[PDB]
Amino acid sequence: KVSEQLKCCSGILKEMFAKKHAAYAWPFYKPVDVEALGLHDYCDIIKHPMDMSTIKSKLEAREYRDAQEFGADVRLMFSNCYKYNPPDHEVVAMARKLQDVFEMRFAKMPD
Repeated sequence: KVSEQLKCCSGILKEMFAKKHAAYAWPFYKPVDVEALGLHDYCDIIKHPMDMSTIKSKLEAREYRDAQEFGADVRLMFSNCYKYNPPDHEVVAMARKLQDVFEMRFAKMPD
């Protein structure tokens, strides 16, 4: 039940990682590299970084009590992107495309 919803979450994150979505999902695969040129202020702006690899690790370590906790982290990931980046930045458009995939699957999780 919660077990079933957590399995659904794993499939969702699996699809997010799939070749199908790779053209827009790739910036979200790994933590933001705060040592990269231009990101020297990232941690000043973003208090709680999150990325898909970290989410994968947390699912695998059974650190989400339920699908709502999983969803919170996925949304945190997107919101950090919307907060930090200029609203016309290509990465914001990419985030939206990936979020469309997530929201549609997450909505259709049986309950």
